[PDB]
Amino acid sequence: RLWEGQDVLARWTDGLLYLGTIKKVDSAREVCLVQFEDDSQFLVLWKDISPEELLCCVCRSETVVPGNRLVSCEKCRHAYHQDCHVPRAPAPSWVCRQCVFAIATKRGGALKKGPYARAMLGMKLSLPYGLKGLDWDAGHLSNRQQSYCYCGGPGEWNLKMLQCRSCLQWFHEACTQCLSKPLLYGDRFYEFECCVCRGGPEKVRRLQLRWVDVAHLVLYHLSVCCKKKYFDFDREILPFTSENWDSLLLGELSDTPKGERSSQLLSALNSHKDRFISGREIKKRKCLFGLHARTPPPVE
Amino acid sequence: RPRLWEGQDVLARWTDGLLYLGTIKKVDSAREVCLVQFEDDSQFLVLWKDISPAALPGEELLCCVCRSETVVPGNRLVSCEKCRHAYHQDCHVPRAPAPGEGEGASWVCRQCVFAIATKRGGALKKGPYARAMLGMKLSLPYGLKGLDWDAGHLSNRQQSYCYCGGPGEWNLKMLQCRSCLQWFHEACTQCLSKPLLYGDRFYEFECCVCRGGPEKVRRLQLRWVDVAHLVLYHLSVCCKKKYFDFDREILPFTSENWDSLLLGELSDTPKGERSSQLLSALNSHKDRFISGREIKKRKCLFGLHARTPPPV
Amino acid sequence: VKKPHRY
Amino acid sequence: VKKPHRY
DNA sequence: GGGCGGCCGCCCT
DNA sequence: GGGCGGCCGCCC
Ligand SMILES: [Zn+2]
Ligand SMILES: [Zn+2]
Ligand SMILES: [Zn+2]
Ligand SMILES: [Zn+2]
Ligand SMILES: [Zn+2]
Ligand SMILES: [Zn+2]
Ligand SMILES: [Zn+2]
Ligand SMILES: [Zn+2]
Repeated sequence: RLWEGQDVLARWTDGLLYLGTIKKVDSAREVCLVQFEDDSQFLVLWKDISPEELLCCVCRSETVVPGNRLVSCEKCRHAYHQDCHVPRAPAPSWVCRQCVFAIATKRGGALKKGPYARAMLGMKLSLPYGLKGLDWDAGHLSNRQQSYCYCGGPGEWNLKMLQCRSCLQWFHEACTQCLSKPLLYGDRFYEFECCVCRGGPEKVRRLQLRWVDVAHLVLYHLSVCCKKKYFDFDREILPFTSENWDSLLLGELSDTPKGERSSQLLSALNSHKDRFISGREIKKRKCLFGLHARTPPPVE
Repeated sequence: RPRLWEGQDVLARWTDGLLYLGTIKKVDSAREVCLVQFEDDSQFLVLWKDISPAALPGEELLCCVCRSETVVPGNRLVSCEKCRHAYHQDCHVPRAPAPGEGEGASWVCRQCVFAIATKRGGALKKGPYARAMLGMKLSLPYGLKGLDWDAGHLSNRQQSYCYCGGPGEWNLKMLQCRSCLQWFHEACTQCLSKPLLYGDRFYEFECCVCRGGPEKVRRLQLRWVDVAHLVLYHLSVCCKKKYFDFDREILPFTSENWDSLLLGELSDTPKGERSSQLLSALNSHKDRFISGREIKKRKCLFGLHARTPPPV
Repeated sequence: VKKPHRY
Repeated sequence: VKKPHRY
């Protein structure tokens, strides 16, 4: 089982594996308190906790049935039932699902080319959990099981995740292989389709943003990153927009004079007082703007 | 986005923890290893983690580490003043200072600091680069608690060792930290007074990460059995042969490197008692040593049963 | 500092 | 001719 | 360069 | 005559 002081790998909300130390276990709620390298402590579900062996770690048991030899991975040396693994193992060099992801996943998108890129793509054709049996909230944003993506790990929809238009499941940025630019926080202006529904490589299409969308997305992204509310337009908001203009994928708005960019953006910030709060409300300069509610920009 | 390609001039970290200029011939994406050809036209397999692209002429506009753009503000692209490579502040270990900001304008990266500070027999002890070395050594460019060691804790499958994160062999010029049980290259330490002997584990060492500052090292006391075994293994590695003549190879080595041996309590020993004590040790331990007499050779020839370092 | 684990 | 790279 | 091929030259008789 | 302690050196 699991114990205190035990060093474990924990799958974080970004789909990546981080090495941590167990500080406390709770079998009542099936949760684990894990401390990481930066001395931070977070509650981790046991499904995301990962501890020359002889047992199958998946089914907690040995079997008799022929055809499914207990195969061990080359990297993690865990013993897998040939049919408790997804999709299914060759009997005897074999790399299990979790290690294929561990090697292939990366911030800003996983590997596109290489043996492991093609390996994960084969893995991404199937899900290691019951998708149909998932419990969603009204907005279809969260799980009760906290199971998302191809990996089956935790995640927050507003923190660098894409939603498949077909199955409505959320997928980590680090687990996708279709993106050309890094995701901003709260960016839902995409038309995405996963590998499972497609039976092949993912397909993604960037939606056309309006100026009010650009202002809201940038302000929300800055708010999450800098952990504050009010941002100066000339010193913070516009420079960020200019420095990362190419990564924003703004379509037709790309060919707009920087002089008019400032005008269009400043105009949207002052007009939409349902979304934005100027510096007037807190007795600062009017060029300061912050979100009314710390929420991602809504899609039409 | 691609970081390593064929025909690329490149710096490669070797098992001594030193960097050698080379050229990639083949890129094995499956093994994450490249075939590097060095100045002596020697070709070896080098892990991707131990491979850095050579210094390009002029400025670099993309992070040499992640080779991608960041949308996270406050993560500037800083350039090393030496190799002119560009780093994201968060892509460096430890975190690289922004230009100006922390007061020295000119920032030098970890790779160049090690390149300047490291030296066979021990790194720089004094100077601005010794202190810069010390600063870098307080952080490891890898996850120590996640390495996959063997039973004896002699090698890990990631082949990550020392402060440098480079490859290495424990029995070849490496000290083991008493606290974290990690092995560290001789050329990367700054606490030694004498060059390490091959296989010499007769040390009590504690690295900078555990100490939170300068290293601490102590020379353990050797028995005469240890000295005979240590000299034999050192010669066996250095000369790459099994059997050694006592009077013309073994003994002339000890007396010519007596101070470098750091023998402590036995350092007083008169030259005559050296021979008698070494010879008796070599003869009295058939479990360690094998005489040439065993293979129809002269009795003054000695070698190790198994080419293994002295046990502690 | 946290580092994503690869083998 | 093989030797450590030095700046 | 170390594993054997080769065999001198004492001793006992 | 021939047993045997002893070790010199070729050879790939
Ligand atoms: Zn995922
Ligand atoms: Zn595995
Ligand atoms: Zn099973
Ligand atoms: Zn889908
Ligand atoms: Zn970077
Ligand atoms: Zn540098
Ligand atoms: Zn240590
Ligand atoms: Zn080193």
